[PDB]
Amino acid sequence: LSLPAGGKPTLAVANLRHTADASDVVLRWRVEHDGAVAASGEVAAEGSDGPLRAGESATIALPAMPAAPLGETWLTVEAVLRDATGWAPAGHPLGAVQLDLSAPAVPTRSPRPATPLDGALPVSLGPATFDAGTLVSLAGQPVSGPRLELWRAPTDNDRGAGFGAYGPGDPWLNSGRGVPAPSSEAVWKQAGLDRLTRRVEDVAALPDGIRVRTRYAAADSTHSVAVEENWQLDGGELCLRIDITPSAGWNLVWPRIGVRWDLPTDVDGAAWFGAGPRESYPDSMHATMVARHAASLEELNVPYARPQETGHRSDVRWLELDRAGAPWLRIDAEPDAAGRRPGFSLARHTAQEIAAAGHPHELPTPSHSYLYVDAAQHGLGSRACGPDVWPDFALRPEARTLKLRISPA
Amino acid sequence: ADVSYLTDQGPGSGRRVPARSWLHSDAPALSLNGDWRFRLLPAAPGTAGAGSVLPSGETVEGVAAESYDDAAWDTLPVPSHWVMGQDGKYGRPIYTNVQYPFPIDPPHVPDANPTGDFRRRFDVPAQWFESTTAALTLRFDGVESRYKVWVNGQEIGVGSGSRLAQEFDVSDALRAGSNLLVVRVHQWSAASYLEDQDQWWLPGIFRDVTLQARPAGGITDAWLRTGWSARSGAGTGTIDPEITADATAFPVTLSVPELGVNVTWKSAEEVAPLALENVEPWSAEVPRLYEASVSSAAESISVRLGFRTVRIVGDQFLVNGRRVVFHGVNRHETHPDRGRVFDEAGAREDLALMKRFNVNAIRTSHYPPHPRLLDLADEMGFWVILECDLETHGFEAGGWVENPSDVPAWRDALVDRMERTVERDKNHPSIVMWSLGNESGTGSNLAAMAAWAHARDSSRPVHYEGDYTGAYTDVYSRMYSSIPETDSIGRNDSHALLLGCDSAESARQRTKPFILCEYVHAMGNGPGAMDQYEALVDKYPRLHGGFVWEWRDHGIRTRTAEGMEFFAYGGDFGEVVHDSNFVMDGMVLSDSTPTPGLYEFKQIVSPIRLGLSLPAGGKPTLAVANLRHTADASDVVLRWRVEHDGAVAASGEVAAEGSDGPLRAGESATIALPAMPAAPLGETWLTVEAVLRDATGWAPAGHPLGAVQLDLSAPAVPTRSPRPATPLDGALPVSLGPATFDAGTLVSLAGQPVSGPRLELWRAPTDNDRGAGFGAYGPGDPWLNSGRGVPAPSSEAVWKQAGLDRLTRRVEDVAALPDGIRVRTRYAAADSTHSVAVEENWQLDGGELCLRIDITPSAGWNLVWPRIGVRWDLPTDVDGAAWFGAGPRESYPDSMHATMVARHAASLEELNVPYARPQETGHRSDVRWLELDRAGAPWLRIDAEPDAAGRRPGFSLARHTAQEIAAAGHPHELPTPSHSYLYVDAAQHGLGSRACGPDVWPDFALRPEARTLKLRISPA
Amino acid sequence: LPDGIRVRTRYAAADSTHSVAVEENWQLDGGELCLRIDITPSAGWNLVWPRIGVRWDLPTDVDGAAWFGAGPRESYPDSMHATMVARHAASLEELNVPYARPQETGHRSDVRWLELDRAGAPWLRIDAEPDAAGRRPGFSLARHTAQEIAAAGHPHELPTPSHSYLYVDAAQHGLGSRACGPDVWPDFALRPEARTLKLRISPA
Ligand SMILES: [Cl-]
Ligand SMILES: [Cl-]
Ligand SMILES: [Mg+2]
Ligand code: NA
Ligand code: NA
Repeated sequence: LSLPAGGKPTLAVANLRHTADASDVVLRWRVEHDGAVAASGEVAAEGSDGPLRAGESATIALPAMPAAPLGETWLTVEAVLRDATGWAPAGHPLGAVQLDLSAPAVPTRSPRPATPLDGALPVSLGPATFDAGTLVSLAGQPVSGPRLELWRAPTDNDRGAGFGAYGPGDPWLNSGRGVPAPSSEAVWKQAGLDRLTRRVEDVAALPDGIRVRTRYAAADSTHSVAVEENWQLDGGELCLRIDITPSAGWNLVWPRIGVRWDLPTDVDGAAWFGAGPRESYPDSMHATMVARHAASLEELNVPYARPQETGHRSDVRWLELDRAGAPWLRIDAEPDAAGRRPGFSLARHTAQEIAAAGHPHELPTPSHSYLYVDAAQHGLGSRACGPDVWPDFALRPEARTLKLRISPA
Repeated sequence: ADVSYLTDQGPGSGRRVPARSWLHSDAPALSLNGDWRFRLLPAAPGTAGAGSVLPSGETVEGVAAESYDDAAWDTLPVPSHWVMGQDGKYGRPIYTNVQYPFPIDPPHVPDANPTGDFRRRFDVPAQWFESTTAALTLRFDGVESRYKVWVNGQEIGVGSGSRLAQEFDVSDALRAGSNLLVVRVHQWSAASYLEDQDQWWLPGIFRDVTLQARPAGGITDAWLRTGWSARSGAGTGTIDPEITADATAFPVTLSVPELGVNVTWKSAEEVAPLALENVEPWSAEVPRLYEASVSSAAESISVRLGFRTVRIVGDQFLVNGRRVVFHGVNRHETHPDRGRVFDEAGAREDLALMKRFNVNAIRTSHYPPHPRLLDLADEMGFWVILECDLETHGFEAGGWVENPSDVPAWRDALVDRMERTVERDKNHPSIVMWSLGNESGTGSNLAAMAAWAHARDSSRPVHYEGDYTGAYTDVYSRMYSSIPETDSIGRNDSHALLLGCDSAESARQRTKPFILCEYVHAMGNGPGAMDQYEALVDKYPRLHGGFVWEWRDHGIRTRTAEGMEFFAYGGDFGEVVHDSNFVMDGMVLSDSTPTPGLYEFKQIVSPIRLGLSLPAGGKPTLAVANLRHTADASDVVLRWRVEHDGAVAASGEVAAEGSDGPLRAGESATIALPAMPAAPLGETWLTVEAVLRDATGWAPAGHPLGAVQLDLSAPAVPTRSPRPATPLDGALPVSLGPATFDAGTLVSLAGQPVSGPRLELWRAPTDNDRGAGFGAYGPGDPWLNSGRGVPAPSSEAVWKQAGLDRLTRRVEDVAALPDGIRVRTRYAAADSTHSVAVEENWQLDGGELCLRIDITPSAGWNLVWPRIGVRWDLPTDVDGAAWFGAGPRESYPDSMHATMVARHAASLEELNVPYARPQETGHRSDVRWLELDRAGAPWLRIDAEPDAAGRRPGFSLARHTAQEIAAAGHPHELPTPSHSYLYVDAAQHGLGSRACGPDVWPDFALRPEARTLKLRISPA
Repeated sequence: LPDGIRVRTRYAAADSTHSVAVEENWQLDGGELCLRIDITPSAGWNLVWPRIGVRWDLPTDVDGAAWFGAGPRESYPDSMHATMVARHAASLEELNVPYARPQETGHRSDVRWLELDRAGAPWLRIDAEPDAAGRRPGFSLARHTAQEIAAAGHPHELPTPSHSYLYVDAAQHGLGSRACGPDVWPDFALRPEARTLKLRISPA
């Protein structure tokens, strides 16, 4: 899909089949405004002489689709089978593509950075309650956090060491076999990434807010990550900026950069606008659409035979957490200076507990639900048997900012 | 008395006022500039190693007291540096590049710590104490380094951040009538660790000291954040105002008369964004400003609005929706008499000179300039990278251990520096990037500066070249990356590792816009490669150009013990540690003379790119491309001329037009010029220049932007050389036309005593010839090892080891020819097994004196040669030359773009460039003929024939040998001339930039070869 | 201090991260002036050191010395065989060798005590106590500093003297023959170490 300067949305179609023409296929399109269908239709897959032949390409101009003045406008086109076969229903999708047609972004105006004040800390800020600067509840429910996390429950590929690692050299050298190296899990454990400790440097009032500065580091390590939270009320909304600024020494792939919130166990589902419906990671984004999505815990997370990282939803505009069936908390996320959006995961156990379990049935009975809001996740690759994560999708140490607005749903 | 303030790592102390803009306000104000009472102490009072620094009976901070008697004290101008303009009375400047001039022991500084006490009386109007005034503010725009302030004996506070503004609240200390201000300034402090810029160390109160009376219900700060997007017609402007003021200030009115805006806000809550139709955008090419004011009943602020929007989209740096290519320079305030003290008239002229050489951007290396400079950049049109005052480069050698950038004790200080940088200058449209500082490694504190800037100002990206892995910056910035590495950065099919990065970090840096924050190091004779870097920018959209290091030489005017004036550099002031002439690394000399390297820059970065060709049977065809960011080419005229052996035969003008009127930015066109038939004899050259039709604030009408030539000459007629002759027995000739010989030795030419020719391989080494940072390019494929070369000594080291500066001449034989003479000689250094054979065949051929010189090296020579040429020793009254060839300025194999083939003429002072350290200069290339003059009167002509390969020689004329020049550290150290020396060079080595940057690119490097000169010599 | 003074100083070159801490304890003990100097280098020093000592700046009329220790001529760790322990005396001219190129010369080793004279008249006496390892200091008396000497190509290029300089060295580097031959044999080469000087200073 493309939008030629001055034109209409233009659909390129290539029939990549070996023999069959595209007569069994119909192309269905929809335009959605913030996830809701505003217009839709369907076109036949035709070439220069009837149905698009095996090995033939064509282009089709679709109807004009003016951008909605506010919010986001997305075009999706899906190739589907017209008729049922012995193995699929009529309307079975073969594959899809999207085109962002959104009107120019209206950035939210963030609160000005504020000088800390002497004096008492606020007890409540909108839906948040604090005890001596420690978050204790959000929107009527007990909640702890945010807590920096770098650890993720290692994937099978994070545990692999057959192929070499791509980090240390040009990946095009050595026949693309990488540089002999320990597994990612081995280096992460050796760095103590699974056992970071939190130390409070200082807590201070802001005008209509609170600033908390913390420093995270593993026992027996010289490396650290400073974290600063600025909670501010801005026009009745609770704004939270979190700046994460690592020390200089860090020289390994990081599994993730995010913060964890500890929630009641009855927080059991989420809705979001962003990539979905399933989990996605930097080198695994093709089967995603930007739309409105919703899932319970069991739909969010894949029950892989060995418990590991699962369930990350990328490129999130907003999420809404459901509790005992009903909407409870809304988090809006603003893109950072580089236009990057965070992701989230919702889990019944911490990444440390998951990493410890050999099978799902070996996990303890849950005491919390955990929300991870991730600025970044490492790619997946296939190093259990095959190439490491391709360098473009590999996470190395970096400073990140999360810009959140938190409200009762 | 507590002197812990001297080593404190915090931002400063006392009655500090929150950082805000430098604003043009009508609030009552007065300047405290003038001649203050001053004394210099050798140490900081009250420190452990300063037990008896003060006069008997004076207490550590007694100087502050209103009762203190300073009647006998000298006075010192404020603003100034105490080490400048005083004949050394209070010490001298100290130059270091990277090394700190004190032990690396943070936060401690030496006991020998020049400390200046300043005392000033001044009057404050009684009116300033009326209820119409809410507060009284004392402002320091610049003090090096840390200082403590007392007013009427009360301690007010301590400042840090030498090039950053600091305001203090003196409301409670001042009185109506006469007041006292005392400032104690230390040269060294904990702040000096944060200020290791490559420049002179210059203590003192070097920017303005002022008082302002803050109006009750005034506006403390405003930020009129502007934006622009394209429409039909002019386009749409936006203002997103931020007003910092008390509730009593409202109503506040924003007025922009030209745009018809007059908006009154009745409370803080009404202050809101506005969109304005028919707004012309601001850019460096077209710096359109709109006058505006923001006022309450009590105070009016005048702003000039430039509407422009900066956006990064993937790897593109856009302003107003179009990619910006930076043709910039690194600049800081510099003056041989005044140091870093600002002078508006001088600054305007400086920026005008930049514009005349096609500079469109300035990086403020490596701290904010005087705030007034930014008004000039807004008005004259430069893209600006405004850089915070931070450089900890000296921590590198010890592996960055204790680097303030990653030490928590310094964090508050570093973030405060960024806050003061951003707040002062946030209103200026010329600023399109904030920079965190320079060469300070990496660390959590640098990332915290970036996080603060991002939180405060989303309108401008964050630049910092020490962020090699791209952990917290929005652009990828490098300094002196080679051509191979820069190519690797710009291209989309390379996963090669970049400096300091693993493969993932290298990939992420390639996702951002790229700039060279420093490149083509301009020190001495050079740089080469500017064309190679520009060709990468042409080729790869990710590459956005760069900033030359640097604009000006920083020479300090001083006198020898005998009273001879000169520009001093590092070490000339008796420094213990110093970095010599590395402070002399500008495109412009200390007296403001543009060097040949600046003319080369100008041509290469011309906004109107010209090409010439002659299609078979067609007419001369001119290709024209408008490479500008926004402006069409209506201001430009294309002037052509054809010259027959240098003399104009025909000329004309052509408009730069595209498909629809004037050639638009980004548009290309071709135009057939008139037919220009070749002269049947001699050479015919077409020159086309792009010139400004009309005058600007900074240039006259007809100011050239760039040029191109095309050779249209008739096929060459090769001259008939005398047949090689067999030598005869018997008497040598004495007289061969204009030459006279004594027993085969030349003694005169055309009535004047002359010696020669003498083979010469030595040249007086350029600063680049003396560099050894990057490796040399000879021993390997230059595209390997990221273009970093092979580690190796400097060219000068290998030349001296080989004895190239001390070749000896041995005559093998001398023989008569029929109407001539043959001389065979052999050249070699003492203790060397290598040699060069030289044969001279002088022959009269139809009454013309022909000289063929064949230079045939032995086999074992394995190093670069500086030159291959012959030297002639002439009378000192030989003092000018005319030639037909490349000119009018010196040129070298990797620096030929700003030359034209034509007839040129120059005296000795015009021929040779007075570089701060004497070195190779003055070579004129591609010479057809040269004529030497004796005080304007033509004396000797030499015609040169091209060799078998079509190569033409060049020449230089000098007052001293290459050997004497090489031995002199400054021009004034050269002896009184006893000869003029003509060097006729078959070859010269290229320039490169190895003093800091790549070696000479291999295509332009001189390696041992045999060469022939074919000359005809006649009286002129 | 009770009947004394303690001075703590730190020595380091510009642009260096290394340093040497020095503590002086001056204490009157039974009418005698005792001075203990403890020299304690930082960790990273990784090169041979020329000497470890202290310099005193004196009037130019201090122009001779008597001592009890090794003599009568200069001696260094790898050049001790022609010394005898005895009472010796020398003028400046007899103390220092005029080598064609001015360099280190004049070090007297294994000193129990030294007396400085002004025109033959004894002025100052310094007694040195052996350190914990039994090591004794040495001394040199010079008309110029080691820096000034290093800078001069010939004796006649030195400036008119403005002081006499006494160096009391805990250690000197050996001599070897590296201008053409083996380096100093390791047994005699000086590497960074902490040293103490224990002195008693009196009028002679
Ligand atoms: Cl913890
Ligand atoms: Cl000779
Ligand atoms: Mg130059
Ligand atoms: Na410096
Ligand atoms: Na420099």
